[PDB]
Amino acid sequence: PKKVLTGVVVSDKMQKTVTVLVERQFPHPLYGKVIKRSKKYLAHDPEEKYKLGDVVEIIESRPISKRKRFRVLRLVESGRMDLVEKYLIRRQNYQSLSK
Amino acid sequence: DFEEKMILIRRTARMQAGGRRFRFGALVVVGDRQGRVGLGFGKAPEVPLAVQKAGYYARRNMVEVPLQNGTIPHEIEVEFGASKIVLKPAAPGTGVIAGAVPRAILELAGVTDILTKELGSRNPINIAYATMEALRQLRTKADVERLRKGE
Amino acid sequence: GRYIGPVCRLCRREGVKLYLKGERCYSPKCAMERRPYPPGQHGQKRARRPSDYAVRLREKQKLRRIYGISERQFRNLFEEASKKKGVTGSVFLGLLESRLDNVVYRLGFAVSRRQARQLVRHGHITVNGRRVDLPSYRVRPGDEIAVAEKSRNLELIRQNLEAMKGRKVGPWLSLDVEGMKGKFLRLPDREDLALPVNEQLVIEFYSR
Amino acid sequence: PTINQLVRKGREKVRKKSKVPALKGAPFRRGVCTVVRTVTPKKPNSALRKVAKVRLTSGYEVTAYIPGEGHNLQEHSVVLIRGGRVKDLPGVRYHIVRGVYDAAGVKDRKKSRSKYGTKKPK
Amino acid sequence: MLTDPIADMLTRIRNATRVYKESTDVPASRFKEEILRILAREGFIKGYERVDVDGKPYLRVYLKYGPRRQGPDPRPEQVIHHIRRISKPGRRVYVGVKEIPRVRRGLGIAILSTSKGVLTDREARKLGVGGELICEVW
RNA sequence: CAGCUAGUUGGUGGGGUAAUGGCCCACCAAGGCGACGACGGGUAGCCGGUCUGAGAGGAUGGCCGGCCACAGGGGCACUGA
RNA sequence: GGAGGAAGAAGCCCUUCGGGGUGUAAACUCCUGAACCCGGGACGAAACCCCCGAGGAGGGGACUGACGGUACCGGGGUAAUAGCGCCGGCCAACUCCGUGCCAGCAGCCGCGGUAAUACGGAGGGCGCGAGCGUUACCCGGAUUCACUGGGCGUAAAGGGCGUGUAGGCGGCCUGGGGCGUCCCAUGUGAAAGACCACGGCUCAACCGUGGGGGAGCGUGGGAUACGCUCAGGCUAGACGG
RNA sequence: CUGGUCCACCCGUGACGCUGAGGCGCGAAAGCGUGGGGAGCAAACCGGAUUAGAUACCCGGGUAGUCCACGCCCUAAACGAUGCGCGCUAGGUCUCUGGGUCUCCUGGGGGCCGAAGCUAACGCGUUAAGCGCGCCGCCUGGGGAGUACGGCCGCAAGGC
RNA sequence: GAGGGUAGGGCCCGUGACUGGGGCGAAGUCGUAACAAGGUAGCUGUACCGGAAGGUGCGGCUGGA
RNA sequence: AAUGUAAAAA
Ligand SMILES: [Mg+2]
Ligand SMILES: [Mg+2]
Ligand SMILES: [Mg+2]
Ligand SMILES: [Mg+2]
Ligand SMILES: [Mg+2]
Ligand SMILES: [Mg+2]
Ligand SMILES: [Mg+2]
Ligand SMILES: [Mg+2]
Ligand SMILES: [Mg+2]
Ligand SMILES: [Mg+2]
Ligand SMILES: [Mg+2]
Ligand SMILES: [Mg+2]
Ligand SMILES: [Mg+2]
Ligand SMILES: [Mg+2]
Ligand SMILES: [Mg+2]
Ligand SMILES: [Mg+2]
Ligand SMILES: [Mg+2]
Ligand SMILES: [Mg+2]
Ligand SMILES: [Mg+2]
Ligand SMILES: [Mg+2]
Ligand SMILES: [Mg+2]
Ligand SMILES: [Mg+2]
Ligand SMILES: [Mg+2]
Ligand SMILES: [Mg+2]
Ligand SMILES: [Mg+2]
Ligand SMILES: [Mg+2]
Ligand SMILES: [Mg+2]
Ligand SMILES: [Mg+2]
Ligand SMILES: [Mg+2]
Ligand SMILES: [Mg+2]
Ligand SMILES: [Mg+2]
Ligand SMILES: [Mg+2]
Ligand SMILES: [Mg+2]
Ligand SMILES: [Mg+2]
Ligand SMILES: [Mg+2]
Ligand SMILES: [Mg+2]
Ligand SMILES: [Mg+2]
Ligand SMILES: [Mg+2]
Ligand SMILES: [Mg+2]
Ligand SMILES: [Mg+2]
Ligand SMILES: [Mg+2]
Ligand SMILES: [Mg+2]
Ligand SMILES: [Mg+2]
Ligand SMILES: [Mg+2]
Ligand SMILES: [Mg+2]
Ligand SMILES: [Mg+2]
Ligand SMILES: [Mg+2]
Ligand SMILES: [Mg+2]
Ligand SMILES: [Mg+2]
Ligand SMILES: [Mg+2]
Ligand SMILES: [Mg+2]
Ligand SMILES: [Mg+2]
Ligand SMILES: [Mg+2]
Ligand SMILES: [Mg+2]
Ligand SMILES: [Mg+2]
Ligand SMILES: [Mg+2]
Ligand SMILES: [Mg+2]
Ligand SMILES: [Mg+2]
Ligand SMILES: [Mg+2]
Ligand SMILES: [Mg+2]
Ligand SMILES: [Mg+2]
Ligand SMILES: [Mg+2]
Ligand SMILES: [Mg+2]
Ligand SMILES: [Mg+2]
Ligand SMILES: [Mg+2]
Ligand SMILES: [Mg+2]
Ligand SMILES: [Mg+2]
Ligand SMILES: [Mg+2]
Ligand SMILES: [Mg+2]
Ligand SMILES: [Mg+2]
Ligand SMILES: [Mg+2]
Ligand SMILES: [Mg+2]
Ligand SMILES: [Mg+2]
Ligand SMILES: [Mg+2]
Ligand SMILES: [Mg+2]
Ligand SMILES: [Mg+2]
Ligand SMILES: [Mg+2]
Ligand SMILES: [Mg+2]
Ligand SMILES: [Mg+2]
Ligand SMILES: [Mg+2]
Ligand SMILES: [Mg+2]
Ligand SMILES: [Mg+2]
Ligand SMILES: [Mg+2]
Ligand SMILES: [Mg+2]
Ligand SMILES: [Mg+2]
Ligand SMILES: [Mg+2]
Ligand SMILES: [Mg+2]
Ligand SMILES: [Mg+2]
Ligand SMILES: [Mg+2]
Ligand SMILES: [Mg+2]
Ligand SMILES: [Mg+2]
Ligand SMILES: [Mg+2]
Ligand SMILES: [Mg+2]
Ligand SMILES: [Mg+2]
Ligand SMILES: [Mg+2]
Ligand SMILES: [Mg+2]
Ligand SMILES: [Mg+2]
Ligand SMILES: [Mg+2]
Ligand SMILES: [Mg+2]
Ligand SMILES: [Mg+2]
Ligand SMILES: [Mg+2]
Ligand SMILES: [Mg+2]
Ligand SMILES: [Mg+2]
Ligand SMILES: [Mg+2]
Ligand SMILES: [Mg+2]
Ligand SMILES: [Mg+2]
Ligand SMILES: [Mg+2]
Ligand SMILES: [Mg+2]
Ligand SMILES: [Mg+2]
Ligand SMILES: [Mg+2]
Ligand SMILES: [Mg+2]
Ligand SMILES: [Mg+2]
Ligand SMILES: [Mg+2]
Ligand SMILES: [Mg+2]
Ligand SMILES: [Mg+2]
Ligand SMILES: [Mg+2]
Ligand SMILES: [Mg+2]
Ligand SMILES: [Mg+2]
Ligand SMILES: [Mg+2]
Ligand SMILES: [Mg+2]
Ligand SMILES: [Mg+2]
Ligand SMILES: [Mg+2]
Ligand SMILES: [Mg+2]
Ligand SMILES: [Mg+2]
Ligand SMILES: [Mg+2]
Ligand SMILES: [Mg+2]
Ligand SMILES: [Mg+2]
Ligand SMILES: [Mg+2]
Ligand SMILES: [Mg+2]
Ligand SMILES: [Mg+2]
Ligand SMILES: [Mg+2]
Ligand SMILES: [Mg+2]
Ligand SMILES: [Mg+2]
Ligand SMILES: [Mg+2]
Ligand SMILES: [Mg+2]
Ligand SMILES: [Mg+2]
Ligand SMILES: [Mg+2]
Ligand SMILES: [Mg+2]
Ligand SMILES: [Mg+2]
Ligand SMILES: [Mg+2]
Ligand SMILES: [Mg+2]
Ligand SMILES: [Mg+2]
Ligand SMILES: [Mg+2]
Ligand SMILES: [Mg+2]
Ligand SMILES: [Mg+2]
Ligand SMILES: [Mg+2]
Ligand SMILES: [Mg+2]
Ligand SMILES: [Mg+2]
Ligand SMILES: [Mg+2]
Ligand SMILES: [Mg+2]
Ligand SMILES: [Mg+2]
Ligand SMILES: [Mg+2]
Ligand SMILES: [Mg+2]
Ligand SMILES: [Mg+2]
Ligand SMILES: [Mg+2]
Ligand SMILES: [Mg+2]
Ligand SMILES: [Mg+2]
Ligand SMILES: [Mg+2]
Ligand SMILES: [Mg+2]
Ligand SMILES: [Mg+2]
Ligand SMILES: [Mg+2]
Ligand SMILES: [Mg+2]
Ligand SMILES: [Mg+2]
Ligand SMILES: [Mg+2]
Ligand SMILES: [Mg+2]
Ligand SMILES: [Mg+2]
Ligand SMILES: [Mg+2]
Ligand SMILES: [Mg+2]
Ligand SMILES: [Mg+2]
Ligand SMILES: [Mg+2]
Ligand SMILES: [Mg+2]
Ligand SMILES: [Mg+2]
Ligand SMILES: [Mg+2]
Ligand SMILES: [Mg+2]
Ligand SMILES: [Mg+2]
Ligand SMILES: [Mg+2]
Ligand SMILES: [Mg+2]
Ligand SMILES: [Mg+2]
Ligand SMILES: [Mg+2]
Ligand SMILES: [Mg+2]
Ligand SMILES: [Mg+2]
Ligand SMILES: [Mg+2]
Ligand SMILES: [Mg+2]
Ligand SMILES: [Mg+2]
Ligand SMILES: [Mg+2]
Ligand SMILES: [Mg+2]
Ligand SMILES: [Mg+2]
Ligand SMILES: [Mg+2]
Ligand SMILES: [Mg+2]
Ligand SMILES: [Mg+2]
Ligand SMILES: [Mg+2]
Ligand SMILES: [Mg+2]
Ligand SMILES: [Mg+2]
Ligand SMILES: [Mg+2]
Ligand SMILES: [Mg+2]
Ligand SMILES: [Mg+2]
Ligand SMILES: [Mg+2]
Ligand SMILES: [Mg+2]
Ligand SMILES: [Mg+2]
Ligand SMILES: [Mg+2]
Ligand SMILES: [Mg+2]
Ligand SMILES: [Mg+2]
Ligand SMILES: [Mg+2]
Ligand SMILES: [Mg+2]
Ligand SMILES: [Mg+2]
Ligand SMILES: [Mg+2]
Ligand SMILES: [Mg+2]
Ligand SMILES: [Zn+2]
Repeated sequence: PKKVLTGVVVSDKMQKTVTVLVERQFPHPLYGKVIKRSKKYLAHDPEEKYKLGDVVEIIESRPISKRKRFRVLRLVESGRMDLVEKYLIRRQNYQSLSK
Repeated sequence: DFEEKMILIRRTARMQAGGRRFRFGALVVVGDRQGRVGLGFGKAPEVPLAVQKAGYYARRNMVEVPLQNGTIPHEIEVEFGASKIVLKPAAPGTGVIAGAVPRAILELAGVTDILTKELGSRNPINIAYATMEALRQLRTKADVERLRKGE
Repeated sequence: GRYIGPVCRLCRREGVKLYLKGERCYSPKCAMERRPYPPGQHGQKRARRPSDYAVRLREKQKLRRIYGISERQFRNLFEEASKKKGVTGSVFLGLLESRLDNVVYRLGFAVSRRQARQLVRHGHITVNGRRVDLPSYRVRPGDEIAVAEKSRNLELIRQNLEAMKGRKVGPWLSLDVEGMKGKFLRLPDREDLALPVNEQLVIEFYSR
Repeated sequence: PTINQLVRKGREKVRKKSKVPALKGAPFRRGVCTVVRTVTPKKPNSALRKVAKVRLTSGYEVTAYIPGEGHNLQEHSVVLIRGGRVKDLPGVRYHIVRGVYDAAGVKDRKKSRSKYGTKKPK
Repeated sequence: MLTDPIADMLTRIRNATRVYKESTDVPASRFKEEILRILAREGFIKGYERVDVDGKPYLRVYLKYGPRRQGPDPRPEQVIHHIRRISKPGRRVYVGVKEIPRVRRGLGIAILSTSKGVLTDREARKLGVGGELICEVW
């Protein structure tokens, strides 16, 4: 099927588009532990109805652009900065890495 | 009266003005090839006397061993401080597969099928001591339910 | 080729009677009979404590010279039994004993396993009718081994079969000197065989 | 370490390294003798060894041992290189091969001729 | 803060047995129960029972032991020789029924959580279920 | 190797195609990516499998079969399902 | 080549000069008959094609073999290549001469400086055999990168010490969800290969047929204890008066 | 002026906890910058003596420094050569500090001897190196070497 | 638009008078720092200094009494 | 109160 995923809009600074971050846990291939990883997909929001923090389903879909190959499926919940912070602090601490 | 077999006869030594004199290590195992087994480590200024002495100690310290058709009941790992040894059960036709030391043990033990390895140290002496204990900790189904009963 | 070079020198190296000769090995000199001690300039000298290897080694070398067979082939068979489900040790012997050239000896058609080989090889034997000159041919249970036509009337075959009167043989076998044939009734139980060797020791040798 | 430490950093692979730049890790390499010489052994022994510095196909230039008693190598002998060091001699990671190209076999050796490139005596 | 209440309990039992106490208590908890319940049912402990320390739910765990020994160190053989947590908090272990461990060639037990409940290694196969391998005991 | 990025990320319309698509173009907006390792360098065709190993693992891709890539080096399009 | 074949040829080596060894080995005796020779001589090939039936279904007829006069069968038939590594220890195999830190050996430890089972030759022995050794690289041993399965007072190893971001980990009770997780069902996981069984070529390698399981992912259904997650309560943690 | 910690009461919050890559702050002594201060002591430096020699130990003298402010340096046998947090596992004795009518008990700290157990041994042992879980840091033969190249920091010495 | 040309940077490799230290080497010169109060306890950060090991100052550690 | 190389242990 057109596998659907679920993640929070972390960026809306784009026309008719949104960036969606989704995590996925799983047992490590050698040490078992349930590590978790994430990915950013660019979602097609034709109305620009989905703002930051919205958790959302998004579907595998016809190519829209170079990176846009997923459409926004539906809302899941609104107020969710707590997550947006995580990913944003992550960007922060990058400043304190370079030399 | 049982069977007799020595694992090693090393010549230790000691300093003392004007030269060095030596005693003589001698490790020997003894068993009926039928469950009864005992290890012994004798020392003396004479090779023969040494093995002879190991003979006396051997039959002293002994141990019955629960044999299931030539194999051991359950698998066990036993670390004698330094070295460590594994012991595993095996179907008939497997044979005694182990280092020269635990062989002497298990062979004169009446064992005939067993998977095993020497991890850790390997000092013959300590591996010896180690195995004895290991067998000395084997337990038949009975021993189990007998303890796990306590009626 | 087989071991070609001297045979009765091994009767002497192993220290056990090796019955790879004819009348002679039963005579009052298997060679071993006159000299019960190893070959070479030393032989009768203070024998040393054998290494566990030496001991395990001798045992396998013993068992092989017996069936007189290529080390390569020998090992492969060992492995072949190690695979199949069954008491690996004995089964090995079973495959060994299952060789055609072996059957022929056990069955009295020949006085010597070596000689027997030359009989199979020169095509004097037949399994189930179709001739077989292959010593290595694994005789399955229920095969009729016998002497072929142009073969039946041969001196050696005669004398051997002649002397093969009565003298019962192998519970897994059944002879008929009348018609010069026999049957691989079944695979021999360990007990049926009575080798001077010990399968376990050989099993061990092949762990190294 | 903890499991987690493994899930991060992880286990470093052994990664071993060579003992013989015969290059291409080939089984043997041809070359020409640059210099035939004889050199004193190391710490515990002594006895001037028979050795030669060979220029490789691989543009290199290595020193190599000439095994056996007596030889025929000279300042232009092409020869086959075999690789195998020598405890006795400082930096010598290759044996020459007796019985190939301009390197004769050991004259009159009867035992183990295979390792000294010597034909079967009639 | 106490990391793993389970490993703790198991440990409490191990630390107590070695000195041959009659019964060590343990902070109460529903899931903790089952471990005991099974651990007892199989014959590893005379039993257990809820108690109360200064207003705190706990669990008495009456330890079993072997008969006295003759000779140097009349140390009574243990009834629990071995106990160890498998799945930890820092590494959860999960097994399919088609792959559940056999402790000490069957002499031993391997308690484990499952959709049907906490069950022995054998009871696991019984109802044909896999789950979080908790610990093994022999 | 710790920052990288101008067709760069997204949009609107347009070309092109069997067809989706910054694949290419005009205008617009300022974006996209990075310690979960971007960007940089070194190496390498990939798998079914092969080898060893108690296994977990390690190593490896010859011949056979599957896919990809190339046809002295590089670029181009023509004919045509 | 097979069986017989001396209280045991000669030669050679060793010796306490009696003797011991190579050794049933040889010679010799009989038997068998790879090679070679003569005669026969394949399977792989039935279809397309043509006749009847319509040109179909169905029946019926005939042509073609590179390998090849080869495989194989039959008859005749001569005793008909043995080599290599090693024998101080690991490691199975011991003596003699030569030699003299030289000639040399060497994988590790080490061996040779007049008496070497370690060099080299000999006699003998162990190992394998149309092979046996060497070099090169891979996995093993190596639980010596340790998931299985290691450590860190002094052996190699606790950061100089704190605050703290990210991440990791998270006490007791109940409830909804069911992500992880477990189960079942089905799809997929080609062939070849691996393992099992049985059959084909005199065996075998090789080959055919059949059987089984397989991690993994897709769809559906189900279990909810542990993990998670929303929600509700507590005070044993932590904080506070 | 101010930091930490301990005890009593069981009054408040209601899992708000633990650890911590990078980051940030502290960090003996020596040393660096500007200005100050300078008694005693004292690298370097001079003389004496000892010695074969004596750039040293011993003696007489003696500058920076040692002292302050402000700033920088950031290393160490920065040592218990033992990361932090929590739970569990006999006691004996000495001592610092708190609560309780008290030859006793109950808590927090610092020492010694020891249950069990751990350890290669020495040894550790409710101040664990014992039994367990979480998290970080570190190791993976001796030499070359904490060297070289690169990068970062520094006035420099030099550090990572 | 292949590719050529021009100019300017980056990485990597080879080579270089000379120069720094390092490893190894049956024997050399110098002295004797360490290992026993090693005949001034040693070791250490650092600073000065000296043919060489070293010495000395400040602090620190016992792996010293 | 300095220093004594370099071939000895089945
Ligand atoms: Mg917008
Ligand atoms: Mg899964
Ligand atoms: Mg940079
Ligand atoms: Mg008896
Ligand atoms: Mg008896
Ligand atoms: Mg005896
Ligand atoms: Mg004793
Ligand atoms: Mg006595
Ligand atoms: Mg009994
Ligand atoms: Mg018993
Ligand atoms: Mg240990
Ligand atoms: Mg060793
Ligand atoms: Mg050792
Ligand atoms: Mg017992
Ligand atoms: Mg018993
Ligand atoms: Mg097997
Ligand atoms: Mg197998
Ligand atoms: Mg079996
Ligand atoms: Mg078997
Ligand atoms: Mg019969
Ligand atoms: Mg094996
Ligand atoms: Mg020399
Ligand atoms: Mg010459
Ligand atoms: Mg010449
Ligand atoms: Mg010649
Ligand atoms: Mg040699
Ligand atoms: Mg009691
Ligand atoms: Mg019951
Ligand atoms: Mg632009
Ligand atoms: Mg468009
Ligand atoms: Mg096209
Ligand atoms: Mg583009
Ligand atoms: Mg467009
Ligand atoms: Mg444009
Ligand atoms: Mg890259
Ligand atoms: Mg590869
Ligand atoms: Mg696969
Ligand atoms: Mg693979
Ligand atoms: Mg694979
Ligand atoms: Mg395998
Ligand atoms: Mg694998
Ligand atoms: Mg591996
Ligand atoms: Mg290919
Ligand atoms: Mg290849
Ligand atoms: Mg090819
Ligand atoms: Mg081809
Ligand atoms: Mg090819
Ligand atoms: Mg292919
Ligand atoms: Mg594809
Ligand atoms: Mg091309
Ligand atoms: Mg081209
Ligand atoms: Mg070409
Ligand atoms: Mg071209
Ligand atoms: Mg003969
Ligand atoms: Mg003789
Ligand atoms: Mg004679
Ligand atoms: Mg005759
Ligand atoms: Mg004839
Ligand atoms: Mg021919
Ligand atoms: Mg025909
Ligand atoms: Mg036909
Ligand atoms: Mg045909
Ligand atoms: Mg035909
Ligand atoms: Mg035609
Ligand atoms: Mg008709
Ligand atoms: Mg018609
Ligand atoms: Mg027809
Ligand atoms: Mg037809
Ligand atoms: Mg037809
Ligand atoms: Mg023809
Ligand atoms: Mg023919
Ligand atoms: Mg012809
Ligand atoms: Mg013809
Ligand atoms: Mg013909
Ligand atoms: Mg022919
Ligand atoms: Mg015929
Ligand atoms: Mg013929
Ligand atoms: Mg014929
Ligand atoms: Mg002949
Ligand atoms: Mg003959
Ligand atoms: Mg060899
Ligand atoms: Mg060997
Ligand atoms: Mg030997
Ligand atoms: Mg000479
Ligand atoms: Mg001489
Ligand atoms: Mg000599
Ligand atoms: Mg000598
Ligand atoms: Mg040798
Ligand atoms: Mg020799
Ligand atoms: Mg010889
Ligand atoms: Mg062959
Ligand atoms: Mg390896
Ligand atoms: Mg390795
Ligand atoms: Mg490994
Ligand atoms: Mg270790
Ligand atoms: Mg630790
Ligand atoms: Mg190191
Ligand atoms: Mg810290
Ligand atoms: Mg810190
Ligand atoms: Mg440190
Ligand atoms: Mg630091
Ligand atoms: Mg903290
Ligand atoms: Mg946190
Ligand atoms: Mg929880
Ligand atoms: Mg969490
Ligand atoms: Mg929770
Ligand atoms: Mg819940
Ligand atoms: Mg759900
Ligand atoms: Mg299923
Ligand atoms: Mg697969
Ligand atoms: Mg499937
Ligand atoms: Mg299938
Ligand atoms: Mg397949
Ligand atoms: Mg495999
Ligand atoms: Mg079938
Ligand atoms: Mg068949
Ligand atoms: Mg035939
Ligand atoms: Mg198949
Ligand atoms: Mg199949
Ligand atoms: Mg599989
Ligand atoms: Mg399946
Ligand atoms: Mg999945
Ligand atoms: Mg629930
Ligand atoms: Mg709420
Ligand atoms: Mg709550
Ligand atoms: Mg409280
Ligand atoms: Mg205050
Ligand atoms: Mg109040
Ligand atoms: Mg409340
Ligand atoms: Mg929570
Ligand atoms: Mg400071
Ligand atoms: Mg200062
Ligand atoms: Mg200055
Ligand atoms: Mg200053
Ligand atoms: Mg200035
Ligand atoms: Mg000024
Ligand atoms: Mg000043
Ligand atoms: Mg002054
Ligand atoms: Mg003064
Ligand atoms: Mg001075
Ligand atoms: Mg002076
Ligand atoms: Mg003078
Ligand atoms: Mg003077
Ligand atoms: Mg002074
Ligand atoms: Mg002041
Ligand atoms: Mg002032
Ligand atoms: Mg001031
Ligand atoms: Mg820490
Ligand atoms: Mg804290
Ligand atoms: Mg008080
Ligand atoms: Mg009171
Ligand atoms: Mg009171
Ligand atoms: Mg009170
Ligand atoms: Mg009082
Ligand atoms: Mg008192
Ligand atoms: Mg009290
Ligand atoms: Mg008090
Ligand atoms: Mg205290
Ligand atoms: Mg106290
Ligand atoms: Mg103590
Ligand atoms: Mg004790
Ligand atoms: Mg405490
Ligand atoms: Mg406590
Ligand atoms: Mg205490
Ligand atoms: Mg503690
Ligand atoms: Mg410890
Ligand atoms: Mg320790
Ligand atoms: Mg290293
Ligand atoms: Mg190295
Ligand atoms: Mg190194
Ligand atoms: Mg270093
Ligand atoms: Mg190093
Ligand atoms: Mg430094
Ligand atoms: Mg530096
Ligand atoms: Mg560099
Ligand atoms: Mg460089
Ligand atoms: Mg640098
Ligand atoms: Mg600068
Ligand atoms: Mg300055
Ligand atoms: Mg540091
Ligand atoms: Mg251009
Ligand atoms: Mg250009
Ligand atoms: Mg150009
Ligand atoms: Mg210009
Ligand atoms: Mg340029
Ligand atoms: Mg340059
Ligand atoms: Mg230089
Ligand atoms: Mg230096
Ligand atoms: Mg120098
Ligand atoms: Mg230089
Ligand atoms: Mg130096
Ligand atoms: Mg020198
Ligand atoms: Mg001189
Ligand atoms: Mg010197
Ligand atoms: Mg000197
Ligand atoms: Mg001194
Ligand atoms: Mg002095
Ligand atoms: Mg001292
Ligand atoms: Mg100093
Ligand atoms: Mg001078
Ligand atoms: Mg001081
Ligand atoms: Mg301090
Ligand atoms: Mg000290
Ligand atoms: Mg004193
Ligand atoms: Mg001197
Ligand atoms: Mg000297
Ligand atoms: Mg000396
Ligand atoms: Zn004989």
